[PDB]
Amino acid sequence: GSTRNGRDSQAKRLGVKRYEGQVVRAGNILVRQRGTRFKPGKNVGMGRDFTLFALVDGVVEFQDRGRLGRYVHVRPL
Amino acid sequence: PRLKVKLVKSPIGYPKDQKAALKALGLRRLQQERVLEDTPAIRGNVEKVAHLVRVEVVE
RNA sequence: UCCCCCGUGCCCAUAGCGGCGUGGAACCACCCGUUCCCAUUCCGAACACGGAAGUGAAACGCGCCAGCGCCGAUGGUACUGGGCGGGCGACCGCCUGGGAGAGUAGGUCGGUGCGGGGGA
RNA sequence: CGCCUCCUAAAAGGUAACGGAGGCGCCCAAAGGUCCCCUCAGGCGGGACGGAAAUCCGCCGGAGAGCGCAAGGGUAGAAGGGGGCCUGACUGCGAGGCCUGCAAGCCGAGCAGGGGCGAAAGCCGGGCCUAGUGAACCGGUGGUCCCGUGUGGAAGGGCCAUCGAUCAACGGAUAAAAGUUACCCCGGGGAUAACAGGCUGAUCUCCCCCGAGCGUCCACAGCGGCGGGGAGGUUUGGCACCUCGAUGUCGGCUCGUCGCAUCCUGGGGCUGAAGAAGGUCCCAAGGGUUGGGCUGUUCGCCCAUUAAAGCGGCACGCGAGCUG
RNA sequence: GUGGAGCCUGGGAGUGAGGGCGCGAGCGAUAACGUCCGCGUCCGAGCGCGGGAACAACCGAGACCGCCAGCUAAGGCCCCCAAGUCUGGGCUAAGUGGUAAAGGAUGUGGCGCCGCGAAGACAGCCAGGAGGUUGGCUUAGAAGCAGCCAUCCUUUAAAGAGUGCGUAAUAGCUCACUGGUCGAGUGGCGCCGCGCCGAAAAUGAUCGGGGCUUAAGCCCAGCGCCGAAGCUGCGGGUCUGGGGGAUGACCCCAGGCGGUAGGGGAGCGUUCCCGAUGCCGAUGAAGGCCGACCCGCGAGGGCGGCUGGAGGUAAGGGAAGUGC
RNA sequence: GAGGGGUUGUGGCGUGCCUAUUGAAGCAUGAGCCGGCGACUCACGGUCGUGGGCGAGCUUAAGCCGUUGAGGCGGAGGCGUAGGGAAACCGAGUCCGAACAGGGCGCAGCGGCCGCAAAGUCCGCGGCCGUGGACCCGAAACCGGGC
Ligand SMILES: CC(=O)[C@H]1O[C@@H](OC2=CCC(/C=C(\C)C(=O)N[C@@H]3[C@H](O)[C@@H](O)[C@H]4OCO[C@H]4[C@@H]3O)=CC2=O)[C@@H](O)[C@@H]1O
Ligand SMILES: NC(=[NH2+])NCCC[C@H](N)C(=O)O
Ligand SMILES: [Mg+2]
Ligand SMILES: [Mg+2]
Ligand SMILES: [Mg+2]
Ligand SMILES: [Mg+2]
Ligand SMILES: [Mg+2]
Ligand SMILES: [Mg+2]
Ligand SMILES: [Mg+2]
Ligand SMILES: [Mg+2]
Ligand SMILES: [Mg+2]
Ligand SMILES: [Mg+2]
Ligand SMILES: [Mg+2]
Ligand SMILES: [Mg+2]
Ligand SMILES: [Mg+2]
Ligand SMILES: [Mg+2]
Ligand SMILES: [Mg+2]
Ligand SMILES: [Mg+2]
Ligand SMILES: [Mg+2]
Ligand SMILES: [Mg+2]
Ligand SMILES: [Mg+2]
Ligand SMILES: [Mg+2]
Ligand SMILES: [Mg+2]
Ligand SMILES: [Mg+2]
Ligand SMILES: [Mg+2]
Ligand SMILES: [Mg+2]
Ligand SMILES: [Mg+2]
Ligand SMILES: [Mg+2]
Ligand SMILES: [Mg+2]
Ligand SMILES: [Mg+2]
Ligand SMILES: [Mg+2]
Ligand SMILES: [Mg+2]
Ligand SMILES: [Mg+2]
Ligand SMILES: [Mg+2]
Ligand SMILES: [Mg+2]
Ligand SMILES: [Mg+2]
Ligand SMILES: [Mg+2]
Ligand SMILES: [Mg+2]
Ligand SMILES: [Mg+2]
Ligand SMILES: [Mg+2]
Ligand SMILES: [Mg+2]
Ligand SMILES: [Mg+2]
Ligand SMILES: [Mg+2]
Ligand SMILES: [Mg+2]
Ligand SMILES: [Mg+2]
Ligand SMILES: [Mg+2]
Ligand SMILES: [Mg+2]
Ligand SMILES: [Mg+2]
Ligand SMILES: [Mg+2]
Ligand SMILES: [Mg+2]
Ligand SMILES: [Mg+2]
Ligand SMILES: [Mg+2]
Ligand SMILES: [Mg+2]
Ligand SMILES: [Mg+2]
Ligand SMILES: [Mg+2]
Ligand SMILES: [Mg+2]
Ligand SMILES: [Mg+2]
Ligand SMILES: [Mg+2]
Ligand SMILES: [Mg+2]
Ligand SMILES: [Mg+2]
Ligand SMILES: [Mg+2]
Ligand SMILES: [Mg+2]
Ligand SMILES: [Mg+2]
Ligand SMILES: [Mg+2]
Ligand SMILES: [Mg+2]
Ligand SMILES: [Mg+2]
Ligand SMILES: [Mg+2]
Ligand SMILES: [Mg+2]
Ligand SMILES: [Mg+2]
Ligand SMILES: [Mg+2]
Ligand SMILES: [Mg+2]
Ligand SMILES: [Mg+2]
Ligand SMILES: [Mg+2]
Ligand SMILES: [Mg+2]
Ligand SMILES: [Mg+2]
Ligand SMILES: [Mg+2]
Ligand SMILES: [Mg+2]
Ligand SMILES: [Mg+2]
Ligand SMILES: [Mg+2]
Ligand SMILES: [Mg+2]
Ligand SMILES: [Mg+2]
Ligand SMILES: [Mg+2]
Ligand SMILES: [Mg+2]
Ligand SMILES: [Mg+2]
Ligand SMILES: [Mg+2]
Ligand SMILES: [Mg+2]
Ligand SMILES: [Mg+2]
Ligand SMILES: [Mg+2]
Ligand SMILES: [Mg+2]
Ligand SMILES: [Mg+2]
Ligand SMILES: [Mg+2]
Ligand SMILES: [Mg+2]
Ligand SMILES: [Mg+2]
Ligand SMILES: [Mg+2]
Ligand SMILES: [Mg+2]
Ligand SMILES: [Mg+2]
Ligand SMILES: [Mg+2]
Ligand SMILES: [Mg+2]
Ligand SMILES: [Mg+2]
Ligand SMILES: [Mg+2]
Ligand SMILES: [Mg+2]
Ligand SMILES: [Mg+2]
Ligand SMILES: [Mg+2]
Ligand SMILES: [Mg+2]
Ligand SMILES: [Mg+2]
Ligand SMILES: [Mg+2]
Ligand SMILES: [Mg+2]
Ligand SMILES: [Mg+2]
Ligand SMILES: [Mg+2]
Ligand SMILES: [Mg+2]
Ligand SMILES: [Mg+2]
Ligand SMILES: [Mg+2]
Ligand SMILES: [Mg+2]
Ligand SMILES: [Mg+2]
Ligand SMILES: [Mg+2]
Ligand SMILES: [Mg+2]
Ligand SMILES: [Mg+2]
Ligand SMILES: [Mg+2]
Ligand SMILES: [Mg+2]
Ligand SMILES: [Mg+2]
Ligand SMILES: [Mg+2]
Ligand SMILES: [Mg+2]
Ligand SMILES: [Mg+2]
Ligand SMILES: [Mg+2]
Ligand SMILES: [Mg+2]
Ligand SMILES: [Mg+2]
Ligand SMILES: [Mg+2]
Ligand SMILES: [Mg+2]
Ligand SMILES: [Mg+2]
Ligand SMILES: [Mg+2]
Ligand SMILES: [Mg+2]
Ligand SMILES: [Mg+2]
Ligand SMILES: [Mg+2]
Ligand SMILES: [Mg+2]
Ligand SMILES: [Mg+2]
Ligand SMILES: [Mg+2]
Ligand SMILES: [Mg+2]
Ligand SMILES: [Mg+2]
Ligand SMILES: [Mg+2]
Ligand SMILES: [Mg+2]
Ligand SMILES: [Mg+2]
Ligand SMILES: [Mg+2]
Ligand SMILES: [Mg+2]
Ligand SMILES: [Mg+2]
Ligand SMILES: [Mg+2]
Ligand SMILES: [Mg+2]
Ligand SMILES: [Mg+2]
Ligand SMILES: [Mg+2]
Ligand SMILES: [Mg+2]
Ligand SMILES: [Mg+2]
Ligand SMILES: [Mg+2]
Ligand SMILES: [Mg+2]
Ligand SMILES: [Mg+2]
Ligand SMILES: [Mg+2]
Ligand SMILES: [Mg+2]
Ligand SMILES: [Mg+2]
Ligand SMILES: [Mg+2]
Ligand SMILES: [Mg+2]
Ligand SMILES: [Mg+2]
Ligand SMILES: [Mg+2]
Ligand SMILES: [Mg+2]
Ligand SMILES: [Mg+2]
Ligand SMILES: [Mg+2]
Ligand SMILES: [Mg+2]
Ligand SMILES: [Mg+2]
Ligand SMILES: [Mg+2]
Ligand SMILES: [Mg+2]
Ligand SMILES: [Mg+2]
Ligand SMILES: [Mg+2]
Ligand SMILES: [Mg+2]
Ligand SMILES: [Mg+2]
Ligand SMILES: [Mg+2]
Ligand SMILES: [Mg+2]
Ligand SMILES: [Mg+2]
Ligand SMILES: [Mg+2]
Ligand SMILES: [Mg+2]
Ligand SMILES: [Mg+2]
Ligand SMILES: [Mg+2]
Ligand SMILES: [Mg+2]
Ligand SMILES: [Mg+2]
Ligand SMILES: [Mg+2]
Ligand SMILES: [Mg+2]
Ligand SMILES: [Mg+2]
Ligand SMILES: [Mg+2]
Ligand SMILES: [Mg+2]
Ligand SMILES: [Mg+2]
Ligand SMILES: [Mg+2]
Ligand SMILES: [Mg+2]
Ligand SMILES: [Mg+2]
Ligand SMILES: [Mg+2]
Ligand SMILES: [Mg+2]
Ligand SMILES: [Mg+2]
Ligand SMILES: [Mg+2]
Ligand SMILES: [Mg+2]
Ligand SMILES: [Mg+2]
Ligand SMILES: [Mg+2]
Ligand SMILES: [Mg+2]
Ligand SMILES: [Mg+2]
Ligand SMILES: [Mg+2]
Ligand SMILES: [Mg+2]
Ligand SMILES: [Mg+2]
Ligand SMILES: [Mg+2]
Ligand SMILES: [Mg+2]
Ligand SMILES: [Mg+2]
Ligand SMILES: [Mg+2]
Ligand SMILES: [Mg+2]
Ligand SMILES: [Mg+2]
Ligand SMILES: [Mg+2]
Ligand SMILES: [Mg+2]
Ligand SMILES: [Mg+2]
Ligand SMILES: [Mg+2]
Ligand SMILES: [Mg+2]
Ligand SMILES: [Mg+2]
Ligand SMILES: [Mg+2]
Ligand SMILES: [Mg+2]
Ligand SMILES: [Mg+2]
Ligand SMILES: [Mg+2]
Ligand SMILES: [Mg+2]
Ligand SMILES: [Mg+2]
Ligand SMILES: [Mg+2]
Ligand SMILES: [Mg+2]
Ligand SMILES: [Mg+2]
Ligand SMILES: [Mg+2]
Ligand SMILES: [Mg+2]
Ligand SMILES: [Mg+2]
Ligand SMILES: [Mg+2]
Ligand SMILES: [Mg+2]
Ligand SMILES: [Mg+2]
Ligand SMILES: [Mg+2]
Ligand SMILES: [Mg+2]
Ligand SMILES: [Mg+2]
Ligand SMILES: [Mg+2]
Ligand SMILES: [Mg+2]
Ligand SMILES: [Mg+2]
Ligand SMILES: [Mg+2]
Ligand SMILES: [Mg+2]
Ligand SMILES: [Mg+2]
Ligand SMILES: [Mg+2]
Ligand SMILES: [Mg+2]
Ligand SMILES: [Mg+2]
Ligand SMILES: [Mg+2]
Ligand SMILES: [Mg+2]
Ligand SMILES: [Mg+2]
Ligand SMILES: [Mg+2]
Ligand SMILES: [Mg+2]
Ligand SMILES: [Mg+2]
Ligand SMILES: [Mg+2]
Ligand SMILES: [Mg+2]
Ligand SMILES: [Mg+2]
Ligand SMILES: [Mg+2]
Ligand SMILES: [Mg+2]
Ligand SMILES: [Mg+2]
Ligand SMILES: [Mg+2]
Ligand SMILES: [Mg+2]
Ligand SMILES: [Mg+2]
Ligand SMILES: [Mg+2]
Ligand SMILES: [Mg+2]
Ligand SMILES: [Mg+2]
Ligand SMILES: [Mg+2]
Ligand SMILES: [Mg+2]
Ligand SMILES: [Mg+2]
Ligand SMILES: [Mg+2]
Ligand SMILES: [Mg+2]
Ligand SMILES: [Mg+2]
Ligand SMILES: [Mg+2]
Ligand SMILES: [Mg+2]
Ligand SMILES: [Mg+2]
Ligand SMILES: [Mg+2]
Ligand SMILES: [Mg+2]
Ligand SMILES: [Mg+2]
Ligand SMILES: [Mg+2]
Ligand SMILES: [Mg+2]
Ligand SMILES: [Mg+2]
Ligand SMILES: [Mg+2]
Ligand SMILES: [Mg+2]
Ligand SMILES: [Mg+2]
Ligand SMILES: [Mg+2]
Ligand SMILES: [Mg+2]
Ligand SMILES: [Mg+2]
Ligand SMILES: [Mg+2]
Ligand SMILES: [Mg+2]
Ligand SMILES: [Mg+2]
Ligand SMILES: [Mg+2]
Ligand SMILES: [Mg+2]
Ligand SMILES: [Mg+2]
Ligand SMILES: [Mg+2]
Ligand SMILES: [Mg+2]
Ligand SMILES: [Mg+2]
Ligand SMILES: [Mg+2]
Ligand SMILES: [Mg+2]
Ligand SMILES: [Mg+2]
Ligand SMILES: [Mg+2]
Ligand SMILES: [Mg+2]
Ligand SMILES: [Mg+2]
Ligand SMILES: [Mg+2]
Ligand SMILES: [Mg+2]
Ligand SMILES: [Mg+2]
Ligand SMILES: [Mg+2]
Ligand SMILES: [Mg+2]
Ligand SMILES: [Mg+2]
Ligand SMILES: [Mg+2]
Ligand SMILES: [Mg+2]
Ligand SMILES: [Mg+2]
Ligand SMILES: [Mg+2]
Ligand SMILES: [Mg+2]
Ligand SMILES: [Mg+2]
Ligand SMILES: [Mg+2]
């Protein structure tokens, strides 16, 4: 009587970090994600681990472009 | 146009957010009556605790 | 400001597959060549250059067709936030607000911005 | 026993169990940077040796292939395949954030230095991404030339860089460590086991439903395949709720008392009941229910009888009643 | 949205054994007063109050004090027991109500749905119910009625080579079946309400008791009342806020005032020091014993009577061997 | 002596105290009863808060003189007035750096001259922390010297 399971890894706290309409500053992280569930749009960069982050001060805007994917933009103020 | 709200059933045993609604309306004692302006935000809390409360449209 | 074409976007299949039909003046393509620039793990197929005899066969564009694909109500129901009841339980109901998915009726052989060449 | 992936996880994040499944402790000098080009698996048809599958041709085929390895996410409008030139698998920094008890971990535009690729826009501070890891202390090595015990040196340190961890019990007590105690002791706990009780009833005991089939014939005299529903709380357990500043334990003896699912005696129905004797079910707890051999035994087997030699509960009834 | 809301800095903690319940899952056995998470809640700390017979966490409700006043909540209104032997419609006959399942049943009531019937049904009585056929797989019997790979005729009013019983076979009874007889209903389904059985456990029973049957049970619809420390009336306290008024002078208005670990505030008393070369004291100190008196929320402080017989010590401050 | 004191017949209501616990009247701990003794302190340092003194300053220690319940002197020293850096060192800056870059750590009164209010510091007081047995009582044990 013994279990060969019992393992699991720490949760990674993924997901969107700033929702549409939120005021962000340049460098603010907007999305933590595995792969390109969201794609960087206007004024949004993407780091080696697919993290989306704002390139300028402004306002977050989401856009669903169908087969082109979902995008995150930052509209400057 | 206003709302006369009477607390008629105790919030003991009810979820804390329903206790908070009572506080937003200023209702702190049983059988207490309050007359509040009839706005959507006030009406939102009155409806939240409607099972605790008695409502009457006034003036 | 209308019609055709050529670039280039946007919506993201109501825009696709398939079948048929259509167009070469213009534009586009195939085409004619491989000297020259450039090119093939072999091949001028591609990429590329110089051309202008031909053909809209291929491709592209534009039509028509609902076999497929895609979209899809209304109504009803499941489920449910909040409020209540019932059952020993597995579970089952009522009130108020919300309300699918499947399926049915049906829809669809695209719509539109900007520039350019041509036509009236 | 740390780390990664999925689920559990209740559509933000997070979320436990000795819950359900798998992986890591590496690797790559290209499997890295950039520029350019290319597009799969699979199905059908065609083709010497040649096959289900080697390589070739055509048609269909949006992604089911591939992406070093688990899983997931992502992905051809490339992160997949090929080639050229390369070393950014940079130095000095770093706005702003993610995550978060701390300490860690993570993402990062932009500026300067000197570069790589590109005509350029630009990209490049390793790798599609998430595992591939180890704080201090102590010490090694290269550099720096900062300290140098009256002074000049030197010894020895500091600083920069890098090294030695299955410290894997993976936030890592020491540089260095196994057993035994029925000869045991103290402090504690009913926070936690052994007894009894309790809750539960899987297991146990008993009673039913269904009616295959048996019974020469005939489902039900007596039986009851495969399955189905309960009752009881005497078994073995589950759980850990009162009791560990103590609730004495098996068996016997003594003394009873109760339940009835009845062993006998009394009353019945059915019978595959001729009679006698039985079988099966129903009612019935008033009374009764032997002596002995074996064994600590309960139980059981045996001997001789008997109307019968019932089975259970009472802290497995009863040690301030005895035994031991 | 002005709340014992929120944010910032800092002082002091305690807690890091939880538990029941509802919902959502995992584990367990679609077990546990089981176990492990999530959302909520209550108990913990509300073992304070009403209801639930009794009972931490179910229902009602958040107890500042007082009243021989009023309204309600849950739950109740026949008596124990405060308020209806209240009103109208229905059901149950089981004391069901007042603990259970598969399953079984001419219990009862309300619905639908077939038929068959005055072209005479059902029930009863009355006949008939028949040849092929001791039939075919067939022998060891298989003759309608031990299993099959069959249901066909014939005479008829009517009749299955056959419903059930019987034989080893046969026969026999008798069904579906047709005729006469009476003279209006009869047989079969399905659904809903309420009941019946299935229902055995151990000291004496019981729905909390008594007792209840057009209920004092159950379902539907009402009116009244009773009922808590909830709410109201009256009076008071304290704190906070707002006014007075200017400031703690007191008043008026409003609101808060359950509480374990724990934080904070304000006080009482004990021993001692300054005050004190003072003052109280034999016309009686301290201590003791009474008191139904006065002040204080309280810890306490006065005052009076008795005892006692020599000490005690103010306003205001100081210090600790300070309260069992 | 229209009040009060004692007693208690009947009726209503009603689960000791403490401790420990999720939960006790609990059949869990402790207590026969009474009286007396009985447990959060002190020193030094620290950190906040607070009442005062002084303020770019504040303050003394051991001693010495006096007093005989009189205070005074004593500036050695301590904290503060500058930080940054491992350090050399520089300094309202400094460190990393090639940097004149970027970043880390630093740098700053109300009034009509006098007030006030304030760095800071001294002393009192209070909370809590460190060191001591540090709230009190309690082992089994370990060690030394003897009997
Ligand atoms: C006795 C004490 O001092 C304290 O312990 C508590 O009591 C008891 C503790 C244990 C116990 C039984 C144990 C350990 C056991 O293993 N018992 C089995 C079996 O169950 C038993 O029936 C016998 O079967 C044949 O041999 C026995 C067999 O060993 C019985 C008790 O009564 C407490 O109340 C007392 O104060
Ligand atoms: N309105 C709602 N959210 N209803 C929830 C339905 C759940 C409930 N048990 C029912 O079946 O009725
Ligand atoms: Mg294992
Ligand atoms: Mg697991
Ligand atoms: Mg692990
Ligand atoms: Mg985690
Ligand atoms: Mg986890
Ligand atoms: Mg995870
Ligand atoms: Mg998200
Ligand atoms: Mg990058
Ligand atoms: Mg990458
Ligand atoms: Mg939008
Ligand atoms: Mg945009
Ligand atoms: Mg009301
Ligand atoms: Mg309530
Ligand atoms: Mg309340
Ligand atoms: Mg309640
Ligand atoms: Mg709520
Ligand atoms: Mg909410
Ligand atoms: Mg109230
Ligand atoms: Mg075009
Ligand atoms: Mg546009
Ligand atoms: Mg087409
Ligand atoms: Mg044509
Ligand atoms: Mg065409
Ligand atoms: Mg042409
Ligand atoms: Mg032509
Ligand atoms: Mg050539
Ligand atoms: Mg030439
Ligand atoms: Mg060519
Ligand atoms: Mg070409
Ligand atoms: Mg030509
Ligand atoms: Mg053509
Ligand atoms: Mg083309
Ligand atoms: Mg059409
Ligand atoms: Mg859609
Ligand atoms: Mg649909
Ligand atoms: Mg709808
Ligand atoms: Mg609900
Ligand atoms: Mg429902
Ligand atoms: Mg609804
Ligand atoms: Mg609705
Ligand atoms: Mg849905
Ligand atoms: Mg739909
Ligand atoms: Mg179409
Ligand atoms: Mg277009
Ligand atoms: Mg254009
Ligand atoms: Mg145009
Ligand atoms: Mg034009
Ligand atoms: Mg960790
Ligand atoms: Mg999750
Ligand atoms: Mg999840
Ligand atoms: Mg989640
Ligand atoms: Mg977070
Ligand atoms: Mg384990
Ligand atoms: Mg493993
Ligand atoms: Mg290469
Ligand atoms: Mg192929
Ligand atoms: Mg082939
Ligand atoms: Mg061949
Ligand atoms: Mg082949
Ligand atoms: Mg793949
Ligand atoms: Mg692998
Ligand atoms: Mg490449
Ligand atoms: Mg390359
Ligand atoms: Mg080069
Ligand atoms: Mg930062
Ligand atoms: Mg952090
Ligand atoms: Mg990590
Ligand atoms: Mg550069
Ligand atoms: Mg450069
Ligand atoms: Mg460059
Ligand atoms: Mg160049
Ligand atoms: Mg460049
Ligand atoms: Mg960069
Ligand atoms: Mg890679
Ligand atoms: Mg790569
Ligand atoms: Mg990797
Ligand atoms: Mg690391
Ligand atoms: Mg060490
Ligand atoms: Mg060192
Ligand atoms: Mg050196
Ligand atoms: Mg030197
Ligand atoms: Mg020397
Ligand atoms: Mg020297
Ligand atoms: Mg020399
Ligand atoms: Mg020197
Ligand atoms: Mg030298
Ligand atoms: Mg040296
Ligand atoms: Mg280093
Ligand atoms: Mg080492
Ligand atoms: Mg391992
Ligand atoms: Mg460890
Ligand atoms: Mg270790
Ligand atoms: Mg590790
Ligand atoms: Mg260490
Ligand atoms: Mg070590
Ligand atoms: Mg060593
Ligand atoms: Mg060891
Ligand atoms: Mg060790
Ligand atoms: Mg040992
Ligand atoms: Mg031994
Ligand atoms: Mg031994
Ligand atoms: Mg021995
Ligand atoms: Mg011995
Ligand atoms: Mg001995
Ligand atoms: Mg021995
Ligand atoms: Mg010993
Ligand atoms: Mg002991
Ligand atoms: Mg100990
Ligand atoms: Mg002990
Ligand atoms: Mg126990
Ligand atoms: Mg434990
Ligand atoms: Mg136990
Ligand atoms: Mg035990
Ligand atoms: Mg036990
Ligand atoms: Mg046991
Ligand atoms: Mg046992
Ligand atoms: Mg016992
Ligand atoms: Mg036990
Ligand atoms: Mg017990
Ligand atoms: Mg018992
Ligand atoms: Mg039980
Ligand atoms: Mg059972
Ligand atoms: Mg049972
Ligand atoms: Mg069982
Ligand atoms: Mg039974
Ligand atoms: Mg049967
Ligand atoms: Mg047979
Ligand atoms: Mg028979
Ligand atoms: Mg049979
Ligand atoms: Mg039977
Ligand atoms: Mg059986
Ligand atoms: Mg069963
Ligand atoms: Mg069974
Ligand atoms: Mg039992
Ligand atoms: Mg038992
Ligand atoms: Mg057990
Ligand atoms: Mg047991
Ligand atoms: Mg167990
Ligand atoms: Mg236990
Ligand atoms: Mg226990
Ligand atoms: Mg537990
Ligand atoms: Mg014990
Ligand atoms: Mg004792
Ligand atoms: Mg005891
Ligand atoms: Mg004892
Ligand atoms: Mg035993
Ligand atoms: Mg007995
Ligand atoms: Mg019986
Ligand atoms: Mg008998
Ligand atoms: Mg008999
Ligand atoms: Mg006989
Ligand atoms: Mg016989
Ligand atoms: Mg016979
Ligand atoms: Mg018999
Ligand atoms: Mg019978
Ligand atoms: Mg019978
Ligand atoms: Mg008897
Ligand atoms: Mg008897
Ligand atoms: Mg007997
Ligand atoms: Mg003998
Ligand atoms: Mg003998
Ligand atoms: Mg014997
Ligand atoms: Mg024996
Ligand atoms: Mg013997
Ligand atoms: Mg035996
Ligand atoms: Mg034997
Ligand atoms: Mg005999
Ligand atoms: Mg006999
Ligand atoms: Mg015997
Ligand atoms: Mg027994
Ligand atoms: Mg037992
Ligand atoms: Mg036993
Ligand atoms: Mg016993
Ligand atoms: Mg016994
Ligand atoms: Mg005994
Ligand atoms: Mg004894
Ligand atoms: Mg004994
Ligand atoms: Mg005894
Ligand atoms: Mg005894
Ligand atoms: Mg005794
Ligand atoms: Mg005893
Ligand atoms: Mg004996
Ligand atoms: Mg012995
Ligand atoms: Mg509060
Ligand atoms: Mg608070
Ligand atoms: Mg405030
Ligand atoms: Mg605080
Ligand atoms: Mg404090
Ligand atoms: Mg404190
Ligand atoms: Mg604690
Ligand atoms: Mg603590
Ligand atoms: Mg702990
Ligand atoms: Mg814990
Ligand atoms: Mg616990
Ligand atoms: Mg818990
Ligand atoms: Mg636990
Ligand atoms: Mg629960
Ligand atoms: Mg729960
Ligand atoms: Mg419910
Ligand atoms: Mg449920
Ligand atoms: Mg649940
Ligand atoms: Mg779960
Ligand atoms: Mg069961
Ligand atoms: Mg539990
Ligand atoms: Mg449970
Ligand atoms: Mg459970
Ligand atoms: Mg809870
Ligand atoms: Mg507690
Ligand atoms: Mg409560
Ligand atoms: Mg509470
Ligand atoms: Mg309570
Ligand atoms: Mg209670
Ligand atoms: Mg009470
Ligand atoms: Mg109660
Ligand atoms: Mg009660
Ligand atoms: Mg009662
Ligand atoms: Mg209770
Ligand atoms: Mg309870
Ligand atoms: Mg209150
Ligand atoms: Mg009333
Ligand atoms: Mg009521
Ligand atoms: Mg009653
Ligand atoms: Mg009455
Ligand atoms: Mg009534
Ligand atoms: Mg009546
Ligand atoms: Mg009966
Ligand atoms: Mg009854
Ligand atoms: Mg009964
Ligand atoms: Mg039934
Ligand atoms: Mg039934
Ligand atoms: Mg019936
Ligand atoms: Mg019925
Ligand atoms: Mg036959
Ligand atoms: Mg016959
Ligand atoms: Mg029954
Ligand atoms: Mg009536
Ligand atoms: Mg009342
Ligand atoms: Mg009252
Ligand atoms: Mg009140
Ligand atoms: Mg008042
Ligand atoms: Mg207050
Ligand atoms: Mg007042
Ligand atoms: Mg008041
Ligand atoms: Mg209080
Ligand atoms: Mg205070
Ligand atoms: Mg005092
Ligand atoms: Mg005192
Ligand atoms: Mg003195
Ligand atoms: Mg004096
Ligand atoms: Mg004197
Ligand atoms: Mg005098
Ligand atoms: Mg005298
Ligand atoms: Mg006198
Ligand atoms: Mg005195
Ligand atoms: Mg005295
Ligand atoms: Mg007095
Ligand atoms: Mg005298
Ligand atoms: Mg006196
Ligand atoms: Mg004297
Ligand atoms: Mg005095
Ligand atoms: Mg004084
Ligand atoms: Mg003391
Ligand atoms: Mg009197
Ligand atoms: Mg009295
Ligand atoms: Mg009296
Ligand atoms: Mg009375
Ligand atoms: Mg009592
Ligand atoms: Mg109690
Ligand atoms: Mg007491
Ligand atoms: Mg105690
Ligand atoms: Mg204890
Ligand atoms: Mg305990
Ligand atoms: Mg306990
Ligand atoms: Mg008691
Ligand atoms: Mg007792
Ligand atoms: Mg005890
Ligand atoms: Mg006791
Ligand atoms: Mg204890
Ligand atoms: Mg004693
Ligand atoms: Mg006494
Ligand atoms: Mg005493
Ligand atoms: Mg203290
Ligand atoms: Mg002391
Ligand atoms: Mg001290
Ligand atoms: Mg101090
Ligand atoms: Mg202090
Ligand atoms: Mg101070
Ligand atoms: Mg001063
Ligand atoms: Mg001075
Ligand atoms: Mg010093
Ligand atoms: Mg320094
Ligand atoms: Mg340096
Ligand atoms: Mg700077
Ligand atoms: Mg700064
Ligand atoms: Mg001053
Ligand atoms: Mg000061
Ligand atoms: Mg502290
Ligand atoms: Mg000490
Ligand atoms: Mg000590
Ligand atoms: Mg001490
Ligand atoms: Mg201390
Ligand atoms: Mg000894
Ligand atoms: Mg030792
Ligand atoms: Mg030793
Ligand atoms: Mg010695």
